[PDB]
Amino acid sequence: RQTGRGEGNFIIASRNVVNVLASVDTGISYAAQGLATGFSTDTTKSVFAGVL
Amino acid sequence: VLSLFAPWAKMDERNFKDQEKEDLVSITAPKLDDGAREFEVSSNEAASPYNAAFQTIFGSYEPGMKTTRELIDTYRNLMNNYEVDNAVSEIVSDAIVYEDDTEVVALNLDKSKFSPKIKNMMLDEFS
Amino acid sequence: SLFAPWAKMDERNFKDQEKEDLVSITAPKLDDGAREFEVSSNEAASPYNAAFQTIFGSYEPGMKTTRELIDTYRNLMNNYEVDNAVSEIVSDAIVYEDDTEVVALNLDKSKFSPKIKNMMLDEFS
Repeated sequence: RQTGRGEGNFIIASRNVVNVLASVDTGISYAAQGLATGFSTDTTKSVFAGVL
Repeated sequence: VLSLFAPWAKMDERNFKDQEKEDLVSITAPKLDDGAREFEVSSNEAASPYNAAFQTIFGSYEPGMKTTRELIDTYRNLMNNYEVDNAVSEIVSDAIVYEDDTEVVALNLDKSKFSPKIKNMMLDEFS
Repeated sequence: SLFAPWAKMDERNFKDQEKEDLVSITAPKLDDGAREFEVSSNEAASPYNAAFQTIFGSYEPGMKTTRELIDTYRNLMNNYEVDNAVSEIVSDAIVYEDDTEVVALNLDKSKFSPKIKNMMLDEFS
């Protein structure tokens, strides 16, 4: 609403923020928590974990 | 994923799906024989997101480019020596024979194939 | 359990030998082969003590015999005028020519039926 060219499409965050994101679903659903899965959170190898 | 390889990526994906659907399980050693050097990957059950692959390729390329570099340069230097280059020359001459009013290696469909119509098209493409 | 379906036959084969009357033999049934490991049956009273000593006793040389020999054989083959021997043998041993035969099954003895011969030939291919 401040640009009108489109809604945010990326997040950059601390590891802790990511640990949460990486370990929960994003899907609209009942609930879900586990170990990080799809998101590669190891900064040793990447900087890019995945897409929420 | 660089766009220059888009259709090739799709071809590989299709081949992978067939492998995934097969019974080639109970493998104590990866079923490779020669050529390419392997690498043990994260294997998140089966997953390797492209971004995981990106580091994976760096970590495959570093420990050994030097070896390749030394061997190739060595071979090229050997190739510039007296009576070495000649070995290659004679090998090349016989391996690739090409003369006046003569053919080149060409497709020879002398065994059963789907159809002569296709055989002719295959030959033209081979050319 | 990756080869459990194979093991099923192997277990049977072993049992068929246990149920066989090839007994009262002082000699080993060893012609040319594998490293020998020996334990009692005795309701499995101590196969594990023997196994651990055997395993670590084998670890001691670390299969250096096999290891050194294969590496040696390769290092030998890697030499000039050595590969030639190997390659000539292989060449003479395995022969390919234009549209010719390669190793092939030849069922020239009595067989149960021609159909089986065909099955075997297809499997050979």
